[PDB]
Amino acid sequence: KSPLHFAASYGRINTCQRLLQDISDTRLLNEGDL
Amino acid sequence: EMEILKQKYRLKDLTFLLEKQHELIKLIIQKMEIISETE
Amino acid sequence: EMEILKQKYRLKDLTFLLEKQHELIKLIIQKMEIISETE
Repeated sequence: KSPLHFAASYGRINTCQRLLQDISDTRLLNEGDL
Repeated sequence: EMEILKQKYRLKDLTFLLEKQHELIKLIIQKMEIISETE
Repeated sequence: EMEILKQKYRLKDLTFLLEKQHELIKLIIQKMEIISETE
């Protein structure tokens, strides 16, 4: 969550690929922060 | 007024350098090793 | 006009510092560990 919110906010795209290669898990993909 | 127009050009390239500088720092965070600080 | 000439010198060293700052950031990307972000 906080790994994905950090990696997407600063363009670390390979970190986002290793966080979203786990398919059929879409609760964290649209989860919002504070 | 010639002093102001010299200062405007000396500021116009300064903000051009800072924007060029800003994308470099954005690239540093984009490509950086983070293992100890991965929350 | 003395205020403008004080401000021009306070801007001339500011852009001198920023150019000195820019080569440091260029050195950071030049010498940086990149393993996770190697495309």
